[PDB]
Amino acid sequence: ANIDDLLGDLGGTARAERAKLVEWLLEQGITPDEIRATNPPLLLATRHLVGDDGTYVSAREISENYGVDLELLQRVQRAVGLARVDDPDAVVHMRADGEAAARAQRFVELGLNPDQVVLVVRVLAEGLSHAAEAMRYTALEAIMRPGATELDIAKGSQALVSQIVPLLGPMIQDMLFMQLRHMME
Amino acid sequence: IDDLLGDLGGTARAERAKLVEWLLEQGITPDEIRATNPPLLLATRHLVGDDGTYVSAREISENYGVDLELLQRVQRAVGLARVDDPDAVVHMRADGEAAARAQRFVELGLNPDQVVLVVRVLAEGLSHAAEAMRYTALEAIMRPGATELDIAKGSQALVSQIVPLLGPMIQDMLFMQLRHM
Ligand SMILES: CCCCCCCC/C=C/CCCCCCCC(=O)O
Ligand SMILES: CCCCCCCC/C=C\CCCCCCCC(=O)O
Repeated sequence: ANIDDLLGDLGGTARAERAKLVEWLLEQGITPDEIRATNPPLLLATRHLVGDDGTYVSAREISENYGVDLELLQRVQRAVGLARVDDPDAVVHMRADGEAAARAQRFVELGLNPDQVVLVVRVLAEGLSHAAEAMRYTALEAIMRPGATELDIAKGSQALVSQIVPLLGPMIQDMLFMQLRHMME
Repeated sequence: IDDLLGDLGGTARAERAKLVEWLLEQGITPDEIRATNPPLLLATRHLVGDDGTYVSAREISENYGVDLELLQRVQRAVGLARVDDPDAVVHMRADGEAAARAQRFVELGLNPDQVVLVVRVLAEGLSHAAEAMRYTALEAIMRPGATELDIAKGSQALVSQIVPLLGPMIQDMLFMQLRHM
């Protein structure tokens, strides 16, 4: 009788399909608060495969956890452009997003200009946002079968994306270094 | 090393002589120095995976057991070699290994047309990022009155310290975008 709050006003076949999906999501460790916050909730367990762990942090918490400067960390979060509360105490950043932003500081410690490092973050994130869009369409084309229910799609994504994830990191690293070789050549 | 100094005179010749001397003792060959103009970044290129080895697409396909036709589609999408001959030895070795990664995504059921388009868009975005990175690195390395040798040594030192950070950073940035797509 809990899932009723999570089904809201849905009626008919849509309601029954959502109920099956929600049951499965809760089984994958997805929380009711996550489900309520994501419309539609179909791919939430797939979002966990790419580093969402259901936990959120503030910029201050990130700065104290990794021992990095709060003001530089906030410049980097702005350049990425995915967060939208700039309060250093707002608990709004996915944990893994904070860890990524915390990597900028070491580049500055090694003597790179912070203004230039922040511009590089902006440019990298803009390029990758376009690549991730194309990846989305590519993944959905494989997963979205004719007549598939919401639960069908969620389970199909779980199986396929789990196999893709270990290939992605090494691939993008290799693609970066290919570019670095050719700007030197 | 006169053959390696060519037409240079004056201060330019003097600076180049010092650079060539340092390069030769880092293990760079006269052949390689001769082939690269300016030779300033020869002792930094290995740090990003350019060891001077080249391969053909047919060789990559045989050595990694991947489809030659798909591999060439991927090489076109990255668009870095003036080449379309499967037997031309014109691909940097590491670039060929990178292109061989596409096969598994297709084996998993992703549409090869879409996989090729993803490669095209990723390479385009990374080419811009790589330009920005070049500028950032040069700002750090170039001092006033810096000689060729000073720049080569400063580049080697800084690139050696930065390369270990780059891979993990770019992987993290990709997954950050995937979480929000
Ligand atoms: C040679 C380069 C090959 C490029 C490979 C193309 C990548 C294929 C697409 C990757 C799918 C990853 C999608 C992750 C889905 C996340 C959805 C979510 O956050 O809920
Ligand atoms: C997202 C966190 C911010 C990190 C930004 C990374 C900045 C890296 C910039 C410099 C490293 C590039 C290494 C190769 C540069 C070429 C060296 C040369 O000029 O010969």
